Amino acid sequence: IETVPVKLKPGMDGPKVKQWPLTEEKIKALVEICTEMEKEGKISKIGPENPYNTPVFAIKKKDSTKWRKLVDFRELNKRTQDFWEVQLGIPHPAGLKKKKSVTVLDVGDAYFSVPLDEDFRKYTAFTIPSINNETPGIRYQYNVLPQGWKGSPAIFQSSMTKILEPFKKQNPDIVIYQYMDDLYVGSDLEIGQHRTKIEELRQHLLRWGLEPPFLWMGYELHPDKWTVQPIVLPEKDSWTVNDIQKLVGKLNWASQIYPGIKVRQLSKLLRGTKALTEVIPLTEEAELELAENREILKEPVHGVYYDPSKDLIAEIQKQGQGQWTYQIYQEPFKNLKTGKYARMRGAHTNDVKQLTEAVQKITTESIVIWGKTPKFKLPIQKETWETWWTEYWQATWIPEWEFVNTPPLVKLWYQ
Amino acid sequence: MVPISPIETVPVKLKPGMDGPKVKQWPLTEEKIKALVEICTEMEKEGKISKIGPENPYNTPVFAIKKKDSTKWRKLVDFRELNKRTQDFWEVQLGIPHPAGLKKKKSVTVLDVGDAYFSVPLDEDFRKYTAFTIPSINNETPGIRYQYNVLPQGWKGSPAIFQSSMTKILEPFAAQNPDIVIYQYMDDLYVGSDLEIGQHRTKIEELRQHLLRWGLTTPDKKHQKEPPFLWMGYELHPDKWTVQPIVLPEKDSWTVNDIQKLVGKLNWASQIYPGIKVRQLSKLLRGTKALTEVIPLTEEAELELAENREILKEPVHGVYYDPSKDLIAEIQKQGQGQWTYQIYQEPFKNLKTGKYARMRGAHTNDVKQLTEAVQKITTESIVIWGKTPKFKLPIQKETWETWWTEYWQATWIPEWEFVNTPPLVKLWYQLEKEPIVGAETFYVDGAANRETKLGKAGYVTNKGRQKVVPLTNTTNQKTELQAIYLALQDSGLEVNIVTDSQYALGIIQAQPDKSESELVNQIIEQLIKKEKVYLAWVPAHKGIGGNEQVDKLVSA
Ligand SMILES: Cc1cc(/C=C/C#N)cc(C)c1Nc1ccnc(Nc2ccc(C#N)cc2)n1
Ligand SMILES: CNc1ccc(C(F)(F)F)cc1N
Ligand SMILES: [Mg+2]
Repeated sequence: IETVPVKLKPGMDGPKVKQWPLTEEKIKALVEICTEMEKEGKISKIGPENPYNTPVFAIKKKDSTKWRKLVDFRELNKRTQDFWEVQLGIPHPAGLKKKKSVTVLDVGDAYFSVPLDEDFRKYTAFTIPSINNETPGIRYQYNVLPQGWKGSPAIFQSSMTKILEPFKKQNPDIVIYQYMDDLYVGSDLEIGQHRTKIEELRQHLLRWGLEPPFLWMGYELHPDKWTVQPIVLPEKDSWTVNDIQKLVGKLNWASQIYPGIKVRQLSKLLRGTKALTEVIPLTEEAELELAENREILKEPVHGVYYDPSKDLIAEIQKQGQGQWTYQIYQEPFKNLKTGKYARMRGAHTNDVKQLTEAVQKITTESIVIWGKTPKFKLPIQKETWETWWTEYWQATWIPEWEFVNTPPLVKLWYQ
Repeated sequence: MVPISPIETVPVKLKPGMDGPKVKQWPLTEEKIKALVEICTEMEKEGKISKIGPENPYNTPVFAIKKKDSTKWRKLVDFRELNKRTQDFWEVQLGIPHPAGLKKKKSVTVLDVGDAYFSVPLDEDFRKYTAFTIPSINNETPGIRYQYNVLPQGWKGSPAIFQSSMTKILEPFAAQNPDIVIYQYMDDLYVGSDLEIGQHRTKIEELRQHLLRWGLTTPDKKHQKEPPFLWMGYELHPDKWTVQPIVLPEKDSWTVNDIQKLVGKLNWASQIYPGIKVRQLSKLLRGTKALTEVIPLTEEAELELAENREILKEPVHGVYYDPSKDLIAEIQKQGQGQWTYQIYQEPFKNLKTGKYARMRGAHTNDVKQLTEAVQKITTESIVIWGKTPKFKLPIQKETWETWWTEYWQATWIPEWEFVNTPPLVKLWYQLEKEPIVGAETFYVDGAANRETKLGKAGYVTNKGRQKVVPLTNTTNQKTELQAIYLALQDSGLEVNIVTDSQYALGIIQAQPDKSESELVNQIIEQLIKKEKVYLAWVPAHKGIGGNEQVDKLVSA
């Protein structure tokens, strides 16, 4: 009810980010949403003395008919002071990634019950544009904690811990983790029991709330089953020259990750200038070297550790036929997680929708495992991505990304 | 008298850490002083400025400028210094409407709101910073000191605060009259509708009544300005629009500056005149910036110009937007990285046109450029109409499918249909996914000496075919490409090629059909003539036969 003082980082002005073009459908949805938010006192109209801006758009959550406003606070989040006042860190729960079910709840509507520091509100300014700029954009700022701002879970944390005390005491084996607008609730129970406990948890927030438009939803994960991608080599009875060349290439790449990898004996098989499709018998010095490499590749990579002070980096490769491979790391060749997708939802003829859904799944895994989002290296032209990703976004957070313009040769090795 | 609603003032601040201006007043002739005193006395009577005491330490210089061909002086308060120190504001006019997004209107009336401007008060706490001084006659008395009570012309915040104040006044009238559109430009309001003139004239009088709630008067002798409107370089008519006349000059010789102005005119024209081209004319300004330097026009640029003169021979107009109908965008390839497009709803009635130019880059191909043009038109269309047009594109559906399923990047173009109008965009070559049985295998390599720039490129094959070529003034990268070229030149229609060049694979896996490198262009020319090409990569210096042999031959 009383505002926590909030400041930007020293020598840092507010965000002045351009509003990108919005479709008629999204504008109409935002006008209706913001008209109601204004009546409810969550936002207020602002004047021209406020030069700041943060982009806004609208999404449709996974399995929903109703538009949700999404503010892209990435710039404001970078410029907002860090929050270690009341605490010296909220250690990420390492057990969340080990539960048989994790449900993700949109609890952002709760933030709207806490007022925002009067001196900070100006920095949350945003604009609803008009088609063809025919009327002045509608300008508003927040009077309460906004969804998507990094300070909102921080300021609301005290309130959240007390709302959840009865449920935690009564269910002590449940892991509850909050990231931005999401609540992650992991358990080891039968999914039928799980869904009940989840609905139990909703009632605590509806009870305290006295309505949340998207609190009833549930994104169901199962991190216990998340797969990885170790380096595997082919098992063949007939090796062509081309097969052996591909094998020596892959092993040369792997030797940057695993020290003891050797190719000397396999290269020797390709002694001469042979047709690519000619079959080469493995001599046994080569079969041994290959078995030795196979055994090396069954062990973990050496010297791989997570440093919470360093960015996570996520790389993605398009493998074709709806399949995507990815790696998360902080140092080159020290992968913290690798993976592969194929089941990309309703996008069999749309590369960019598939990539956007892969980005969201990888970010979700990263939040669960380390409690922060990775910086993506995306195999797409900037202009193609920027034109379309907002059409397929269903998450309430947004990661950072850069673009890969040169084809990586390593795509072949993750296939 | 009738109470009027006050216009809420906008709170204004100087930038952090800054103080108001303290600028010395220039000496003025006795004649100018007398004119400024008379001018300011009138302004003071009208409430625009007020005399201040000597406490105020701020100052901005004032000048007297003779209105040409007249004995009437006019005052200029030079706020350049206060503007440097005044906060930034939200500027709404950054994006101006494009005529092609406007809707056809039966009537459009103009209303002068120049008097309302000086009804917007200036924030009381900011007025002190606007102080200025009329010098005294012979400098024998204190100068007369004034400050502003209203938005000063020339002050940084006046456009934004005036626009925002008028918008707030107009909002309830627009919201409760959804059968009209209101627009603010300079000191005029433009009001359009589809109503019969009678009802339209009523709305206008109701708008005047609404404005009088704030004491804002509008001249009853209605505005002289009437359709067509000259606005932001366009001509607006009730049911069509165009650009203001585009006249390309006749010239015996052209300077850098003339070519810059010519291209600017062609660019402006290209939004409704289809097919405008500026590539060859723009090439002439490459790198140079000798504004007065003359450049001979290439034969290519003379043809481009002549082609443009013909396009501009007679007037062309666009129609306005009908939201009840689909938007269609059609694109044509023009050559040399140039693309042109038309957006329409009914056949042969364009809303607008435009062009797109290939981005600067080492290697490119038509499919990538078409894709980029589509994204540009998509984004422009969202801005102007709030939705994506349906596309008509010169590429077969099967060509697109082959492209995007095999391209290493994610890529997408929205709903589109093939339009069979040459030049068609096509795939010029596709590499094999598997080694070719029965095709000769060429192991290629090249190397160069970093200091002498001498090198070698060559190949050895499984049939014992071999070639090594000595090269001068070359690099490791060039020799690696030269080796692949030699293998293409000397092989049959089907060929397997083995290289260790990550550089060459990076280029070829990008699937260019045109390059700045003449060597890449030669490789492309050879690829186009083949039936099947499999390109295989191996790591260098690993004892891989064939590769090892030719590496020795070329590194010698
Ligand atoms: C942007 C704009 C500039 C001017 C005027 C600018 C100036 N000078 C006048 C108006 C009314 C508007 N606003 C809108 C909004 C929607 N449709 C239209 N259509 C429209 C506008 C003018 C004419 C005409 N003649 C015909 C149709 N105008
Ligand atoms: C920036 N000018 C402006 C202000 C207010 C309106 C309104 F009619 F929507 F109220 C239209 C315009 N063009
Ligand atoms: Mg070599």
